[PDB]
Amino acid sequence: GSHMPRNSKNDGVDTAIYHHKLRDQVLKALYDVLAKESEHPPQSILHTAKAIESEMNKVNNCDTNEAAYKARYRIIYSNVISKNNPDLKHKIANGDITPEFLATCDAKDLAPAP
Repeated sequence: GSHMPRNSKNDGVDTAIYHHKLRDQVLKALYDVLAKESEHPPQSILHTAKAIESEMNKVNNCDTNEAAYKARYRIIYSNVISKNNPDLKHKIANGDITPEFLATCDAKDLAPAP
């Protein structure tokens, strides 16, 4: 009996950019989570959420698996701030290895396309 308002009043983050469809939610969870955390040791929230929201959003966001997009991003968000997305869906396809090598070692034989 004393908490009727919301809670996102502490962060008070401005968000007017890619917010077009749901990128707002992305730049929001990325900013509000890494921001409120610490303002002295930020890894570069601005430069972080700006360079990440471009991958997990390639084409899986809404017209794909809104179910997975959310889980993947939201849940794995931890690994997102670290490296990237292990292809939440292709994982089973080739998660047994580290695709850190074949990343280009093989496609380098023929990267272009005559």
